[PDB]
Amino acid sequence: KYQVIEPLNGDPFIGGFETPVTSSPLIAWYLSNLPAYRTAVAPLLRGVEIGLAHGYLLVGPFVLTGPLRNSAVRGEAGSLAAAGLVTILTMCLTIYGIASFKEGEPSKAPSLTLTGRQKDADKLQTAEGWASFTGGWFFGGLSGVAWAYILLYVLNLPY
Amino acid sequence: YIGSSTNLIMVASTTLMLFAGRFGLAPSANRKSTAGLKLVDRDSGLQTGDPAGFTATDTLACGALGHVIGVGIVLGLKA
Amino acid sequence: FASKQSLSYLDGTLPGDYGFDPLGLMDPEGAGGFIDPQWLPYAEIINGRFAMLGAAGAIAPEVLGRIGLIPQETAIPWFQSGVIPPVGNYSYWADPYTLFVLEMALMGFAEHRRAQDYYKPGSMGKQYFLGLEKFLGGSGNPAYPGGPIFNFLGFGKNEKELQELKVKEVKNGRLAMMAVLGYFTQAIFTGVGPFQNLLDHLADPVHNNVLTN
Amino acid sequence: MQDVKTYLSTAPVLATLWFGFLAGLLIEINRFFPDALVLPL
Amino acid sequence: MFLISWRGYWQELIETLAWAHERTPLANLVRWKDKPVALSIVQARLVGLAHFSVGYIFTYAAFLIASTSGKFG
Amino acid sequence: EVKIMVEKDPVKTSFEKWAKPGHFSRTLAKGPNTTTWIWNLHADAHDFDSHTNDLEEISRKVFSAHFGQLAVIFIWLSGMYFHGARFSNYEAWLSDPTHIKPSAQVVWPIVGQKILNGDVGGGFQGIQITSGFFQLWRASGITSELQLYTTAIGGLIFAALMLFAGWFHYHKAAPKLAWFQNVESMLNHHLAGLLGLGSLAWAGHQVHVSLPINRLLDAGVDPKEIPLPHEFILNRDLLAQLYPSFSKGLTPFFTLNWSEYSDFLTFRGGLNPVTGGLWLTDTAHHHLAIAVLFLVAGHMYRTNFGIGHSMKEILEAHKGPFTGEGHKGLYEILTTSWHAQLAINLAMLGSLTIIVAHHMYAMPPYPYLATDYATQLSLFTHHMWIGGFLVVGAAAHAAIFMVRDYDPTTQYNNLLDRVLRHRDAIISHLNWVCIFLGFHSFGLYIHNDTMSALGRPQDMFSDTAIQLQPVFAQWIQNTHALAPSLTAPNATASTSLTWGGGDLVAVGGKVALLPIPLGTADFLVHHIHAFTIHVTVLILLKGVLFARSSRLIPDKANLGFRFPCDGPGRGGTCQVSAWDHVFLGLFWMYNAISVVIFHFSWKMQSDVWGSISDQGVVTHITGGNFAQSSITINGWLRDFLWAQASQVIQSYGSSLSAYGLLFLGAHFVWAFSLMFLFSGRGYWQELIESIVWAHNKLKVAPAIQPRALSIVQGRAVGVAHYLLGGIATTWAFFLARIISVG
Ligand code: CLA
Ligand code: CLA
Ligand SMILES: CC1=C(/C=C/C(C)=C/C=C/C(C)=C/C=C/C=C(C)/C=C/C=C(C)/C=C/C2=C(C)CCCC2(C)C)C(C)(C)CCC1
Ligand code: SF4
Repeated sequence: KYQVIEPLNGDPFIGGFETPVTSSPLIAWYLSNLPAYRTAVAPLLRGVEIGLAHGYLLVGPFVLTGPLRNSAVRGEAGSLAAAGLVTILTMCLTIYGIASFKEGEPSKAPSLTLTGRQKDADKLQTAEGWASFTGGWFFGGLSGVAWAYILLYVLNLPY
Repeated sequence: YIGSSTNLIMVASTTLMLFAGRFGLAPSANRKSTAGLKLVDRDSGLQTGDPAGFTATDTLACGALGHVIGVGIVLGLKA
Repeated sequence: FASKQSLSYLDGTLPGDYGFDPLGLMDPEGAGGFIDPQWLPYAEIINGRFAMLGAAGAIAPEVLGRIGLIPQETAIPWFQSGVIPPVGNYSYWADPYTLFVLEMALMGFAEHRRAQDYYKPGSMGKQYFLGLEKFLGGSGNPAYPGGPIFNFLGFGKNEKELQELKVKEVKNGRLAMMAVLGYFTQAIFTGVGPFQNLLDHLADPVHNNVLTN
Repeated sequence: MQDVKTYLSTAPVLATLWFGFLAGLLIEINRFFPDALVLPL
Repeated sequence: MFLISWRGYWQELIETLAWAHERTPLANLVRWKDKPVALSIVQARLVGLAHFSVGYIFTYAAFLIASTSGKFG
Repeated sequence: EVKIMVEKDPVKTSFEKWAKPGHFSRTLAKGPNTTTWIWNLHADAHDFDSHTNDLEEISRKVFSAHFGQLAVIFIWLSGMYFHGARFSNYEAWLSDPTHIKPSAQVVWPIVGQKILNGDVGGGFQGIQITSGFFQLWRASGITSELQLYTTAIGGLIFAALMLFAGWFHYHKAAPKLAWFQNVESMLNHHLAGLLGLGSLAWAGHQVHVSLPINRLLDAGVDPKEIPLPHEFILNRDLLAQLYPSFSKGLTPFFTLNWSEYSDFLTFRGGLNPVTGGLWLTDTAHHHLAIAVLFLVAGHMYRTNFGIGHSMKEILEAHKGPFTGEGHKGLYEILTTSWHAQLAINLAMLGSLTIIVAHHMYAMPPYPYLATDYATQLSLFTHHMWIGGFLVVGAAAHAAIFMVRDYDPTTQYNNLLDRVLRHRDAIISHLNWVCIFLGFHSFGLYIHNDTMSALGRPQDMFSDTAIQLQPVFAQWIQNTHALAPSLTAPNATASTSLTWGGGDLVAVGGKVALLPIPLGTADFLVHHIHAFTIHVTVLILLKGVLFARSSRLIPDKANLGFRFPCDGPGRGGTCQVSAWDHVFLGLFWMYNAISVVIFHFSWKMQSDVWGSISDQGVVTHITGGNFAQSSITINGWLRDFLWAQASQVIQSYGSSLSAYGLLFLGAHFVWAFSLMFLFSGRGYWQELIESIVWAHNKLKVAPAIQPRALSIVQGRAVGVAHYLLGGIATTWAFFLARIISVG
């Protein structure tokens, strides 16, 4: 509690700081337990989870404020727009994976922990890893949009 | 009018506030304060007539502060 | 000998060296301009002279007219006589403005010579002054010209009695300065000359002091 | 007095004196010969 | 915008934008291939002239067509 | 410790350094080889800290320059008063302030310009002024041209006096560095002496002369029958006829029974119902309170009398966990560097000018001020521009300090060092918020424009379609509307009529003020204001922080504060200094202030001003079309520019012709700026050779070789012409509109 600001890993010659925002027990725990930062889990499962979350959240700003926000097709148009956005994002992810990743390179991910432990790099930074991530994200996004629409414009419990 | 309460506060406040330039109390010329309100400096340069403590400047300051407080109390007894 | 410490310049030399300077206007460290230690004693000296000459004339008409000596032209207030028109003025043999320019013309001669004797001590005894070229040389300090004219009687022969006379003069000058300041001030909160103020204070001080207006 | 003449011999001072004299000349001419469109010569 | 402001400001801005992108979580998984740099000098002049010319042509074509065809002489 | 310090006659006054044009700097004192000497002479003519290196001579020069500036201001004021005395219809204005247009300038008939002397009323013919000097003189109690003449002379005297001082304290008695450094006594004397005693003296003048004269002017008496301002000084009975409290003498003030002064020392909100201005009986009380406030606040800091604070123990005592070694080493910065003081002073003075411009329009302090719309608009626009310039100047001087006065060998005091050590974060986050604000402010306007263009207004962001009502401003308005009943029991009414509470006030037809509504059209423009201000702060703060070094150029502080570029290398490094950041921020300041003044003009003409008729019906000037037509850029194009610009363009052949001329003149100057803003030095330097050839061919080659303007002077000229053209165009447009329709 004396002096809460510190250089990164105690090394002053790197570009940043260990402020309470970046480095903190609660923040480090919340950030490590996110699917994109869980290292050993297979990329497909992380992609599925992330796509689910994003497709589920995306139905909101599309249905409430659209061009058909005042019709009987209120929710359907927004759900279709959300599905279109997630397939477009899938295409962008695919072309990024093609352009940025090779099929022979071992890994571009970091390998060490915060204390220099010789761990293993993340398999997500491989070509096939990113392909699995993209497929899982596509599936998760579609399923999340569908589930959001089901919960909203098929059943009870308005908001 | 000397016996009225309106004048009874301006004298009391000014005397009680004047009981700091002589006896170890509220800060004055020869005694400085501290971030911890220690009231321990005991250093200045000024020629007085008595043993120690009361000078020609801190009397005016004590009087002015006592007058501010006395005016505040006299105008605060209107509610 | 108190109310300040004799820091580095009020040792005790000058007549009236009570060692009083809580601000440090005679401090010789920064002295240029008009606050050097050679102009301040002179300024005090002649300001006290003028105050001694004015604090008597401010009361003289009002106190003389009570004895019935002067006709009823003596303005009981010192200020209802010309010096301030809007509160009352007396009609003399000329306009107050031509009186003013005549006074300035007569005083320019009286003051430029003194200024030149201050700035140039030995001067004002060389140039032929018109008519009788008088011996008005700068005999010593510019505040004590000596001379056979500015000292009619030669009062004060050696150092002791002369220094006593000097300190008496500076003390009376300070007293007269305070007196004329009192004149100026209490001419506003009362509206009447100073001698009448003294008389009304002598009447009864319980109901006629300053705490009645 | 020589340095005063040298200063008065500077570029901005001579410029403003010349342009002010010319402005005065033209202004007087137009106040005495106004609305001149065709030379009557 | 491209004719008044010159490169040395925009490059010193991009150099901190890249820092901000690198030092944030959840967004350093992505990564650029081509290092982001400010437009070149002659390139900036060219883009500025192109914008100036396109705007100059369009805001006058629109006016000449609308003010005339809206009245037909 | 604290004492007077003077060095007798440090510089002999003569004409020697006067004949040699370049004398202050030795680099150009030799002579003008090329023609880039005439330019940098005037450039670094006032760079006092560049000629020499000792703080003493710099401080003396600064002092004398301040005195010269004060003399010039005094000449200006005496000139304004003399013009109000000699060539003004002031006495005629006093007899009918609602039908006589102010005017204090006449034009000689020479070349047909006689028609600029328009018919302003009262048997006078002259240009109609908008300075608001007539209202100020009416509020001061001035009621005769004589009372102007004298004060004019007075000003002149002070002018000479100032000049004398300016000479004296540089040539006969100049102080030494140790004297200027006494900031404790300086602040003591500026708080207690300059502000406190000044406010007390003005409160005295008010309470003695300005109150009775103005009250008799409100009672409808002739300004010639009003007694002179001294008949209320030498007659307490003649003054007590209006405020009988004066009959009680000076006794209530000394017995603390001064609650009987409620006649002339009041606390009443609102405006005077007949003059459309504040109650002078209220401003007298305000000044009386402000005076004692500043007086008791002028005893805080320590002098040689033992007691008081010292502004070094105060600073070091504030040192927290997050912020390194606290404010240590800042008292050494603000007493050994004139620039780190000029930055703070300019920033605070600019912000204060903006506060003044915002307060005066909402609480008109002069009689018949809210009625004259031209004066109330000019006093807003002028002050806004002044503040906008001063803040940019503050930024520039902070950059200068950082460039050539900062040093780390003593600045290990981790407050300035710490903010210098995360500039790459500060600027990154400021950039992100600037982008976010720009999008979420201007994209909404583009949305509204596209929708209103696609025949679908129901999808707009109007007050009928999707709403963006600012709830916080409305809550603040409703809170201040009810203050005189719950949170201010002694104040009779709210502080202003702009709050939702209260009602309308009339000054004989035209309306003065009324509660201002706030809808979506105000939400959008307030967010636009925030966005532009943020971009300006971005540019200026980036310049200030990267004034020393950056990733591109690690040794920029060696190059200096003002330099064009470090080569065409590293891809390109043009406009990389802090001077260039100030150059870039001037345009965004111009943009911001122009948007602010457009906002104010349109909103006031649409929802505030107008002319009420009997039975209460009030019709504003434009007709309340701001809430609906200001949500699309096309609306600002036609309903504001095209519509309101219809007075200036057709002002030819009328008394408002000079505005129509200066419209096009300022347009020309603005467009002329682009030649310098777009081009570059090399082309012109090359072109000049082909002219020097023709000159040599005829033996007219000058000896001062004609080089072209430097890369920095081109930018300076460009931005100067740009600002002049823009501001003069807006000046002409605003005046030619409001004078005719207001
Ligand atoms: C309290 C106000 C104040 C003070 C005392 C200073 C003082 C200083 N500034 Mg500064 N400045 C200020 C406000 C102030 N500035 C503001 C508000 C800005 C923002 C625009 C700037 C921007 C600024 C820059 C960018 C620079 C300075 C520089 C300087 C230094 C040299 C100035 C010089 O020689 O100019 C000499 C004066 C001139 C050459 C006059 C130029 C003419 C002007 C631009 C046109 C005026 C137009 C006029 C209003 C009307 C035009 C029409 C008419 C002419 C026909 C000096 C210490 C320079 C420096 O290096 O500092 C060390 C520098 O590079 N200042
Ligand atoms: C009208 C002209 C114009 C415009 C639009 C801009 C725009 C911008 N300037 Mg700028 N600038 C200009 C003139 C202009 N400048 C000039 C003349 C100068 C010289 C003084 C400068 C000097 C200057 C500086 C010094 C700085 C800027 C900065 C900025 C940016 C601020 C961030 C922001 O608000 O983003 C919002 C962006 C917009 C509102 C642009 C319109 C976007 C539309 C509404 C969205 C379109 C939808 C979609 C994307 C279209 C797809 C098309 C596709 C289908 C074909 C922004 C990009 C600052 C910066 O970089 O901060 C980030 C900065 O530091 N400018
Ligand atoms: C011990 C001794 C003694 C005793 C003591 C005493 C008696 C004292 C006194 C003193 C005093 C008793 C003091 C007082 C003071 C006062 C003052 C110094 C005042 C001030 C004032 C002021 C400052 C004011 C101001 C104001 C106003 C005007 C209004 C508003 C508010 C106020 C209040 C702020 C004796 C001397 C016998 C002897 C020796 C020894
Ligand atoms: S400005 Fe001068 S330096 Fe900077 S790029 Fe253009 S030419 Fe090279």
